[PDB]
Amino acid sequence: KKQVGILGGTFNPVHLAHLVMAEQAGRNLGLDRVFLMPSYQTIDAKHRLNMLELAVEDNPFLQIETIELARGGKSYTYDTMKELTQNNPDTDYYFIIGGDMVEYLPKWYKIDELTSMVNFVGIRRPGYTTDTPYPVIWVDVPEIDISSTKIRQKIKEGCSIRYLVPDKVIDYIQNEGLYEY
Amino acid sequence: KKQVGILGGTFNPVHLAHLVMAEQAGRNLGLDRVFLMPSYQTIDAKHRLNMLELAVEDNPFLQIETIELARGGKSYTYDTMKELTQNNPDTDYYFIIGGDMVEYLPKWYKIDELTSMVNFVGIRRPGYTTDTPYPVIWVDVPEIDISSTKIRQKIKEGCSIRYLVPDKVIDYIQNEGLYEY
Ligand SMILES: Nc1ncnc2[nH]cnc12
Ligand SMILES: Nc1ncnc2[nH]cnc12
Ligand SMILES: [Mg+2]
Ligand SMILES: [Mg+2]
Repeated sequence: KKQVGILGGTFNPVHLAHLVMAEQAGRNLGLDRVFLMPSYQTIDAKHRLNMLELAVEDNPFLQIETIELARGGKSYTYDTMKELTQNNPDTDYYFIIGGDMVEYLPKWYKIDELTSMVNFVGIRRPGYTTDTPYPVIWVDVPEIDISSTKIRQKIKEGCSIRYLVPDKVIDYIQNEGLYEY
Repeated sequence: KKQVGILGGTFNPVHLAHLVMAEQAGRNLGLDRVFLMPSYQTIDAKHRLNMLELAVEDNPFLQIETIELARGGKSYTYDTMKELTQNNPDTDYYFIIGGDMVEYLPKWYKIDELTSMVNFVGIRRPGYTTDTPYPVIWVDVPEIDISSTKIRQKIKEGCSIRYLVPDKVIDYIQNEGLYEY
């Protein structure tokens, strides 16, 4: 009986806050490992995946779940977790979301069933409340106020992203000429 | 005429927020480089300095200013900047502080003279105001809610510090058996 975390996102590009959130939530709960799960869709997914793999490269605790990139199309989270739980029927999944996202959990397709499928884990964040419907358990993570949009904006404006983004990922962005449009 | 940033702290231990604050403040202002300036004083300074040098190792933009470790004793910031400006009379110093510290600027010894010596740079932070006496100019930095005390507490409790602290610094802490008391 495995316990596995999932951190979803576009990861466009992956950055330090993704790594801290995944490692801290998983390690604090004592999960076996945490997967960063890129969503489908504008740069090609191969790039997002290469950067993701570079970012988690040296750390067996963090891995990449690619099922959403392969299946494409609709991708409601319920459908994804339904495939993952059928593939891994003895795995307890811990679906990690930022405290800010916990509010929109009603907008989630078949959130009813989804909460019976997986364990939602909220990341306590300043400003947003620790209250919600649905069974969410919470974990404390140092606030890291970085977002992929912020990074892309900094790249577009020609500002530094060092330490906000892993060195191997910065090198890839520059080698492939990403985000400078 | 050089423009040089200074980021003071105990750095006990150095961590990701120190590196982001220093790099972002310096790069956003277009400074020539930024020095992390460890204060005097309980682990020996050699350790704090070794970790600092490991942390900035691969980045010519960030350096370590050791004058406070060498002079010891009182160490009012005014005295330190007085020595540094006499040593480097054509350098304009930019003294970087967190937005939270800008409030206590009156508690600073000879803050009057100190503001004529250097340029204070405040780091805009959530919660704390962008108002103050004294001539402070401000720079935006992604909020990174890490502190040396937090890290030490995590080490003492046996929690993960990966990504919160550079890999070379984690290795040193573990190699020297620091902070696990
Ligand atoms: N929801 C998200 N997906 C991918 N990257 C992010 N960075 C910040 N938020 C993100
Ligand atoms: N004032 C400070 N000095 C050294 N390390 C810190 N980490 C957070 N705040 C610090
Ligand atoms: Mg299984
Ligand atoms: Mg000079």
